[PDB]
Amino acid sequence: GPHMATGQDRVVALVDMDCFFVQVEQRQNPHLRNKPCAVVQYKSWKGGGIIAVSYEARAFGVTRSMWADDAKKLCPDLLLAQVRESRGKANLTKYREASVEVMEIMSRFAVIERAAIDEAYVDLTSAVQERLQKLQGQPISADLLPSTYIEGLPQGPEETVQKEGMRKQGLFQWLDSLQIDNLTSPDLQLTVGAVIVEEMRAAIERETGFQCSAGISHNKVLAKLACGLNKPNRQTLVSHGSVPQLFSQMPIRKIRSLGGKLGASVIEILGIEYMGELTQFTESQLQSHFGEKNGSWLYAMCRGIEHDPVKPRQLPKTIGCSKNFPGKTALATREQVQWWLLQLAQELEERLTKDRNDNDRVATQLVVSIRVQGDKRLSSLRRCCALTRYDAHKMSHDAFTVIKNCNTSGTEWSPPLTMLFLCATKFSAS
DNA sequence: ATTATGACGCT
DNA sequence: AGCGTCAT
Ligand SMILES: Nc1ncnc2c1ncn2[C@H]1C[C@H](O)[C@@H](COP(=O)(O)NP(=O)(O)OP(=O)(O)O)O1
Ligand SMILES: [Mg+2]
Ligand SMILES: [Mg+2]
Repeated sequence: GPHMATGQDRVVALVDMDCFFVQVEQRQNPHLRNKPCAVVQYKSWKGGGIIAVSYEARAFGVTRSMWADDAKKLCPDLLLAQVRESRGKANLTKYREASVEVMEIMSRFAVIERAAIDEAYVDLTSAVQERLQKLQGQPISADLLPSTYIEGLPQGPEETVQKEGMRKQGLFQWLDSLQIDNLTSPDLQLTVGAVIVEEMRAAIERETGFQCSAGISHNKVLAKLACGLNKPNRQTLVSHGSVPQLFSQMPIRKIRSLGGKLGASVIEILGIEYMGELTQFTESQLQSHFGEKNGSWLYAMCRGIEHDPVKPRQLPKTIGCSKNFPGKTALATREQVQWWLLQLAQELEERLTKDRNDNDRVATQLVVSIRVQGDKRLSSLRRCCALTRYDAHKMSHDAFTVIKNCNTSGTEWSPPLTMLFLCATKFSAS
């Protein structure tokens, strides 16, 4: 009753750039715009690996982690842009710089947490407060929300047959039910959050050309879930009240962090399918199956409640370079291993020097990760050393020193290496 | 031969 | 410190 928290204390958004690498290439090459298009890295093996897909191409069944030669089977007129290759490896600088463009625009509106190169959470609570003070009493026009969907609406009682008519009918029902006079209203606060996110997305598109989708809700998990409900180039508001119906048919694997082994164990141990079915277990039961942390998180989350804060962090925490050496390309000699460590270290030094100049910080730890042929784990081995100088030869030599005992016997390297990974971590101000 | 990255938890 | 998990 009057003491049960409802998780309605914040307004949180998740902004996702639509098929981001594709949009970057389409801005650069207008011939790719409004066409079935994909971004591919490498070329020789099966036409290269597709890593990003325009929505026009997705309509043909093209997906990420598909060989370009196969995608061309589904979509013969598919257009391709290739990731830049530098020092024998993919070089993602263009997309990192485009991401900075977008994140810097977002940070004018509110505090952002950079979740991925194409994804940021937005803590809007303060901004909504301020905007509500700017409009105390003024109702919110549907015109301020021209790309917003209200999840769960319309509901109940002929233009209902087109998606935009559905969208506007749901929005109308929502706005007609609002109570503009109450400044503490969670639904009103979400609505103003959505107004601000429309403004943010307009500014991103005006100033970069890039479109995005967004979710607006009371916490990061719901905002992330909401963002995916209406894509591309749209945004979705998930209210607290929408959660019981939304979760009642929502596969557990769709909630962030439950798409892997933990979600699978939840399904198998509890014998359920949908997020809402979790409400019928006590907090102690969930803790007994999944641990104290996971159980408390599940108990609250299936009720729409989550407390993970939007961390104020615009910049990545790590700067890493890695390359897989699959199949017959696996590294089998000492010279090979050392040459590729050098290539990785040279890209790393370039990026680290640029980072130190841009962001007034220096990395202090170098993490060296490798995978050995036959091992299915992402990393077979991780070892750290001190990162004391932004010097590619020193960094590559140090990484070799740290990994070289993994070699059984040689000039020869066995077992062959299928992955090398250098990561600069543990930044401090400079 | 479903990349090249990121973020983060457990012990 | 080193390994495991989750994500596109
Ligand atoms: N596994 C991977 N390999 C390469 N690039 C990747 C990647 N995962 C993400 N990216 C980068 C490169 C891609 O630009 C993007 C793909 O990740 P989403 O954000 O999950 N999906 P998208 O942006 O394509 O569209 P939308 O979310 O609107 O549906 O992020
Ligand atoms: Mg995206
Ligand atoms: Mg994304």
